[PDB]
Amino acid sequence: MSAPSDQSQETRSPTSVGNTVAADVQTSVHDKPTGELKGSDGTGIHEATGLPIDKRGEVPTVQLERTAESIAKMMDLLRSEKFTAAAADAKLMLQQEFQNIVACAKNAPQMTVNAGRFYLGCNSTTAIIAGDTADGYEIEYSGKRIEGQCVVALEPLTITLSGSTSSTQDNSDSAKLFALAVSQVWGGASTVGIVAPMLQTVAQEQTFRARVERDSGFQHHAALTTVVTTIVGWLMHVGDSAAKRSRDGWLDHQTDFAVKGMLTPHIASGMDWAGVQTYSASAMETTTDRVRADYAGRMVVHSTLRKQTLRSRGTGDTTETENSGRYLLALPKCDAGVAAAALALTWGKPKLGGAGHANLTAVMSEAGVGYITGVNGTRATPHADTVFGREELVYLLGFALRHMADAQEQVIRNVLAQVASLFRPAACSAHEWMNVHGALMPKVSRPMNEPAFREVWNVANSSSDLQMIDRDKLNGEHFLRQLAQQITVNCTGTAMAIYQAVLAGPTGITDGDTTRLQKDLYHHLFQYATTTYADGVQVMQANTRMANKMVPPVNALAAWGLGSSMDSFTGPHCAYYFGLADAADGCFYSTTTGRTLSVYAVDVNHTSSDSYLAMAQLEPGLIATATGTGSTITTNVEAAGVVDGGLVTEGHVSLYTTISAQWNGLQREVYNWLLWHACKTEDSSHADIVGAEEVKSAVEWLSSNSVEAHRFRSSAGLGATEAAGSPGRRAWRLHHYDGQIFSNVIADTERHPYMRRLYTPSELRDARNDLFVVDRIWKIVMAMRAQLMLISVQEDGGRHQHSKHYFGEAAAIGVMGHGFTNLFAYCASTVHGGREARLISNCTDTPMYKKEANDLVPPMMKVAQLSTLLAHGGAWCNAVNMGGNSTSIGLSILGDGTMPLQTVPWTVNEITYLSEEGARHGIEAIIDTNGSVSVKVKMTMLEPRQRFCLYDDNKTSSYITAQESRTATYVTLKLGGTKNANTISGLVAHDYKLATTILASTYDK
Amino acid sequence: ATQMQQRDNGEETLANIKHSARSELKDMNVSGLAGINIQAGGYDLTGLSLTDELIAQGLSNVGLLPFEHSRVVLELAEAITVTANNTDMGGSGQYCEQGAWRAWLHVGLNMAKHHVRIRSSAAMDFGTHRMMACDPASLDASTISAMSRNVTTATMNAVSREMKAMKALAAGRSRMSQSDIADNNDCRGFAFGVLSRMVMHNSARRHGVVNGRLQELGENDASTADTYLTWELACAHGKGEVAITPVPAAWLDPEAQLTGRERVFSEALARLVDPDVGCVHVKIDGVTQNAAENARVHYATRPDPMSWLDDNTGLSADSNAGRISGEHYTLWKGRHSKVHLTIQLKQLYHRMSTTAATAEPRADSIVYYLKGFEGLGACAEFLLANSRFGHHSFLPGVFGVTADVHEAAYAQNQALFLAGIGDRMPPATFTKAQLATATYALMRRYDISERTCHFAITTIGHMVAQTAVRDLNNGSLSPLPFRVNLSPFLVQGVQFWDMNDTEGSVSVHDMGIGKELLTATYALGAMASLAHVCEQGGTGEEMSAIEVSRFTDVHTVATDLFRKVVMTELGDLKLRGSEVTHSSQEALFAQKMKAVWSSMAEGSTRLYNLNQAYGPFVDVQLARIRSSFVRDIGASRQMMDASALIKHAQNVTYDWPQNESGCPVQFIALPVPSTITHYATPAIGTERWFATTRLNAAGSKVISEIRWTNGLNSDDRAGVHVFAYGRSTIVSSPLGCAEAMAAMVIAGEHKVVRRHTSIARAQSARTANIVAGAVLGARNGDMMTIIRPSTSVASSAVHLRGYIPMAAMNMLPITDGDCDLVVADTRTRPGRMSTSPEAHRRGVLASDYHVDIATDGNIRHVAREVYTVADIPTVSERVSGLALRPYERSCVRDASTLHSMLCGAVPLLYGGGEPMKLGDNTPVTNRQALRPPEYNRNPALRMPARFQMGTTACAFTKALGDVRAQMELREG
Repeated sequence: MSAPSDQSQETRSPTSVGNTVAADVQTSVHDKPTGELKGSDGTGIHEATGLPIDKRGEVPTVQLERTAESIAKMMDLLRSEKFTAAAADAKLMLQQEFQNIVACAKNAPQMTVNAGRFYLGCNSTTAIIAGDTADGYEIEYSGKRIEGQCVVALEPLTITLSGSTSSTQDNSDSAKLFALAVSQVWGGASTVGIVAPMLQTVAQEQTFRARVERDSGFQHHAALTTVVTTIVGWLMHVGDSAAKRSRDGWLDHQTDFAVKGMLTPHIASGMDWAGVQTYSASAMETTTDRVRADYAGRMVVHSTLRKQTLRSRGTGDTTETENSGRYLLALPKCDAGVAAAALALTWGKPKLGGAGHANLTAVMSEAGVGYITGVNGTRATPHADTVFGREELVYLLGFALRHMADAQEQVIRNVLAQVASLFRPAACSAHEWMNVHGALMPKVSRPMNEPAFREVWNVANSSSDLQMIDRDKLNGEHFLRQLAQQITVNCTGTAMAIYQAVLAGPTGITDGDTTRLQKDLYHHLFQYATTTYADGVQVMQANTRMANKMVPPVNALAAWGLGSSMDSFTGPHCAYYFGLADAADGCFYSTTTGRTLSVYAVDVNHTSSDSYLAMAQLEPGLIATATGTGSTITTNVEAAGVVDGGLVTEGHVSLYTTISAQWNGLQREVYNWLLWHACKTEDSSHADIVGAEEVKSAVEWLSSNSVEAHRFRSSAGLGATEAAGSPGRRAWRLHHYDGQIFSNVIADTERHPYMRRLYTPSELRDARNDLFVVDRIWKIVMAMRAQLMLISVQEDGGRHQHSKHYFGEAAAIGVMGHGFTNLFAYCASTVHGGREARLISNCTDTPMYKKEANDLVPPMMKVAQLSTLLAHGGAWCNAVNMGGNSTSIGLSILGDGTMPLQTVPWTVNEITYLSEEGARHGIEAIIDTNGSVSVKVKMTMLEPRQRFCLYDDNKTSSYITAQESRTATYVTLKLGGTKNANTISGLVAHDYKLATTILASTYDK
Repeated sequence: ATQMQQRDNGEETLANIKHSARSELKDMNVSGLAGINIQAGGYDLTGLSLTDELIAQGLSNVGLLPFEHSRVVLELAEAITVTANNTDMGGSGQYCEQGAWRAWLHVGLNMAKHHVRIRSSAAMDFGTHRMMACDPASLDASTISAMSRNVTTATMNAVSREMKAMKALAAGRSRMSQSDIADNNDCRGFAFGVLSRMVMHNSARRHGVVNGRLQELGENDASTADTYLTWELACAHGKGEVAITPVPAAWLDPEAQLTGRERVFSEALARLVDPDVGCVHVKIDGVTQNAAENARVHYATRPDPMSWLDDNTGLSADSNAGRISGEHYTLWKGRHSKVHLTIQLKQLYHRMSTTAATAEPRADSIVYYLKGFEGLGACAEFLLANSRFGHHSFLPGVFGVTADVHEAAYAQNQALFLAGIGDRMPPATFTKAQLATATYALMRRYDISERTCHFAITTIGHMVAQTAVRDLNNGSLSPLPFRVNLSPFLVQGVQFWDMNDTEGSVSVHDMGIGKELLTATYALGAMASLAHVCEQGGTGEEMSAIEVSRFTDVHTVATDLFRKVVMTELGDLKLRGSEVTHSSQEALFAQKMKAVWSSMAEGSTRLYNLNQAYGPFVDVQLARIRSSFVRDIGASRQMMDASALIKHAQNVTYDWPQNESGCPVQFIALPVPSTITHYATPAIGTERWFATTRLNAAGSKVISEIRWTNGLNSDDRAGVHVFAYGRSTIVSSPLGCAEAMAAMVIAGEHKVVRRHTSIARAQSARTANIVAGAVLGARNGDMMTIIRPSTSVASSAVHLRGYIPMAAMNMLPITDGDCDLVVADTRTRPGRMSTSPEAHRRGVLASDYHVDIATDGNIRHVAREVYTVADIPTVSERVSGLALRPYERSCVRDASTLHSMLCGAVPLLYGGGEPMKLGDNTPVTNRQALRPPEYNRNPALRMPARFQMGTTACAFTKALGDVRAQMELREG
């Protein structure tokens, strides 16, 4: 930097013949080592009645501030490094109207972690009130209370990694002291004095060097949040928390995985391309995974956790071993139970193949935070079988936060926004669409040894010396709630953004092309998030830490949808935000009798109850108002209808399809090698939606000589010693091959095989291909398999680019799915625990969605709450607008409660109650006249039993933390709040002298 | 002197000079300035690598000395923010966009000719501290009387003899009359030898066969003779026309005058161009010890990069044996396109260590008396050995220079002896054992002065780090030859004198792997050099054109512009010891460096100070020019057909691909005949083919035979072998030239929002939008012309497509007051902010919207290879129109939470076209009638279920028809 350190410049002069004192003992820098402790340990006991003061699930701890002189000394040395100035702290400040809603959802929210998707509901008993007037005297009909529960399922996003954290080393007295330790080893003592215990000698200095890679220093703030992500990911796995298992067993036992779209006894709906590949996988019994639907018809896959993320590691890979450029983090010392958990998180690296949540487990490893338990910093490894169950798994998070972030309490809260951003609202109603969102990942650039710091500062014991206590758990379970509270704010905000695009942006279908429909919705978001930062230049400050592009973060979308101050969500410097990924790939249903959807005339004028009764008695997925094979149907022309686009040709789904026959040479060799795998690999589990470009780019990369593609071909038996290049496999175009097409057994009979072998991603991995290369190539293979399944069934091989695939294209535009409407219904009810809240006023004769005098909510939530209520009673309220359309609220053509978007003024005309227990709620009597229906709500939070919960907090455990520690001194003496800390020596000047030797140059006499 | 007899002050000045000279002499031996204090021990290299303007820019201090996976990316980001007034979707709101463009920088050995001239000089400007005490400052009196009290004779009885023959030997070579060679006292010659050798074995990344195949060796592990170390060569490779860039400019210019070393390095590079080669094994062989007019080259190129070359001999034992094996250094081609050169420890040297101990040196040999290098015999040997031939050494870069410096000192075969190690040693040279003891001890101990050292440190830093940006569409820069001198190895004080055992601050051993020095040397060239490329990017010709005079050609049109070049003024040259003479074509780099970082100029950073004071001059003609080696000449997307320069730039196509900075700007094959200056715009290019004498069946060229014939793209080549085609394109307004990015990220202004009018280059309000329009149309992807009425020479129409940045707004060739922007292809297609390019074209014309840029750019170090995803999120053309003012409308306006209506934003600036049949047209006769309702049928069947835990099955099914048969109806 501009200046050499002050300590380095200072001289012994002026001197004198009488300057006896040794060099070491002047030019010694001024240090006053012990630094006062700065924070207060405990929640506070009430003075009277002696009953401990309560703040829920909370542990607060004390941390060392450092003396003024000592930071100055740390500074003279670190002349030339950059450490981020402090990230700002702001609460989130919301608009007045939204303020009241966010407070209520926040107050108690308790997830119920059923089969792979977070579960919440507010059970609500509501008294429908019918208001109508006779000449100024009011009337009311409220016959019975509907009992119904609004459940808001939160399913995790699809993650892919691109952006890598910039090299600024997050600022800590662990980081500052690491920076010195690297600079001192490398650039020899005299860029700093020996900076740690055990860095004095050499053979201490050499062992620290060999480990710790050169660019290798402190980014815990970024490495912490990605750990938090994966353990929260693992918390959905081994949910019961009475689960006890071996790590291999945990990998092998098959929990449901959270796949894209809803499925019903006689239809499936709105499932991504990944989901549609896996539907065939379940249907044809060819794969080992079965697609299953959680209650309410939701969707789930039944694979082993091993199968999704972790396939393709040859037996070289385990445990994030030393000098692989990975993070290598320090484990605190605890019963094997906890040590086994950290080992299992980043088992032989599992790359991102997304089950809905498979992603979360993957994320820790990809950024490279790969805990180690060997080697001198972190305790002895724990045997293959140590059964970490959800309790030891929570300990790990608990400690991760206490020793990451140095108790800063900005970064730890800042993590929550990124963890909350990973979760959607789920898709239930049978044509949801409306989900064009994926959290894009960063991988930390900077790799440094985890135990290098701890081994070099251990004066006595040779092991990392951070100790787990039973207070880390209190922090773990406290954080779990802090995540559980902030997620409700994020998930609500996201819905609002979706509504903003749905209502206002223009969304239209041409030829019933769903992706192209969805892709537009993604664009609008992508532009309703960029404006949120609110200046050109503040983005650059907010970026500073991250060097992916400025792709704006996913919860920035929630910041716009929500009241919109952007400082709270990802701060001006917010290490590791995840930006936006285009996960919009499709709708695509299918039926018991593969068929298209019948379109039902409903004619608008003359609303009769019986036609509306028949519709309710109809089935939920299959009815679709407008057929868009030829026409572009915007929700201004066609509000509130499903546009059923008919089976999907070869032609839509081109930017998706991965088998094609157009390849030029020695890419013919590569592509034939890819096909041969696809056709043979029994048991492949799909979720990576590889496009035509992914295989295009892979085969181009694979063909051209770079050392990586070169070694691959020499490994896999192509192109080094190959005599049957030219003819053997360049004219082998599939639709030649004999015998079985889905079984590894190749006869010695068979004629026509590509090459007489099959390589699994163990050998290819044991000839040394980056785990990235083998995975992506193996990912393509699996995708080509699935795709082979659809072609077979499909109306043809897409010889014609209008050939009909077996499934659908049906998008529900001008409609909010059950997940979005339940989300509003949950939030709407919490503000209406006591008050009446009249919902629909003048049901006929003005817009359904209206804002008037006292609201407490927008007015989607008012009608959304109304929808969910009429659902659980037995009502089918049809809202019909003069023009041409008709859509219902409560029950629907989709099934269950779905409020329709108002791009066109909706007016109610008739309600049709399914079944008669003749004790109805007065609504039909208010539609003949026109009156207001007030809804007195009483709700009860969906609180499950202890053995399926996100967070359990211990109300009694406040007995432990309250008291404030302290060491009261008897017999006077003076002990201030002062504890010893590290210190460092500094350069000093040493004057050295060689032992005198005589050769035959020197004068001597 | 007589006058100063007679000045009132004159006698004091005399008493004082004499008195200081007389005391200073008495004890030369206790003289050093290295050990004075912790910084100026270890040569004041603590803090150099990161200045403070640059830290701000964010470059990390890991230092950019190639390590297995190091790439430096200069990426700038801007965030344009248009405030749209008459939107096509409801009437107001603004639309922020954000993108980032990434440069690439390379660092490595710089190939342009090294003009190092080595002459023994006798002076104390550098030398050594013991020497400095030894000769009095001004009064010339014999000192041997005094010197003897302090030095044994065996050293000085013997040294003088070495100084006699060495003088005769050089008189041998230049046939100089031997009065006129002088015995050396300068030590820049040494500081350089030991220093160069160190900043090679420590910088480079070494491939040890730790087991089985090649591996890396950790920061701490032995270097066995068999270590391939590959040094990243400031080059880039690719596909598309420019196979390698940037070549030495001058290899290309029509008459070369190249030396023996370049002729077997340029041919080596060219064979490397074929789209299928990996590591061109250049073996050199057979060189006799009278002289070298007979050395067989050979080229075996194996087409993968890692089968780099191998030899059967451990470190050669005496040079004549070392000679026989001959010296072979492979070149291989990269990942990330950094052409890496690889060489083996056995090659750089031959085993001096012929230790002979503690008795008067024998009638003819050099002996180094090393005090307390214990067991560093191997680290020492590597530092001080006659390079393998020990004669004419054919290593491509600095090594060739280092060998030449060594060769000036001793004829082939003067056997060097080491004393103070016991009789033998192994060569292992584990690294610090290299820099701990070896380069630091070696120089501190001999009292060798900061000043000798900053000079070696900057000079090496200069010929191991010329960093030239990676633009492959067009060339880079032609990194210019630098002119420096250095005296041979023998040194009065260092070579035969005792080793001075007392330290002052930091202690010789406690200096680690010399990261301070090594990063410091590497950094200095890159930071200083980067401006020169950056400076070139930043500034160009004012009107966008370069004058051409008659038959011309690009090399020649290169020296004519020089007459009009401008450079900043140096200032305070106190440090360079009157080696300060110019050619008016040599400006030291740090002429430029002051321009970019203006801030460096007051002397507060060694990086500027150290550089300007003692930094090789370079040369500045050829620096405009770019040279790259292209596959063929004459079928290039853009040969602008000579004529446009003749009639005038009727058209110019700038087409910027999806992601990178680069513009494949157009050039005019530039030897095109005419009778007067016709102004070219925008690039002048020249294709040349060189053919080199053919190889014997195996791989023979004799070094002398190697003769290159320039011919041009209109002269016949069936005869004369060819190896590569040279194209050099010179350019004025750096748009779409990789540098533009280099100029922006590093000099360019940052972090303050400034509106299109201020950024734009045009004058009137009216013609400031047209440029702002021309780019914003060009982002989405639909070409946009700015057409000018023919008068002037600006080129009638400039059109650009593809992803342009705003500073690039800055460089578009004027536009004033004649010309309106017209969209070339109007086909309306989905786009990103817009659709139907025209509605836009109208949009700009009305002053509806303005776009205000802010950008921040960071220089970066990337150490772990990273994968990125570029998503263009893009709206449809079918249904961009429709979405008719959702917000004036009073139904929507009423189902939307209030702020939304309040805030300015919009998904689109302008709506599109062409919607397909417009409504849910389903022919009736498709609407079934809902069957009559059944009144009494219980609803448990349809009413929505409520939360119960678990998950249960789906039953569906299909059968897989045989795939193969359908694969038979084909795909897909």
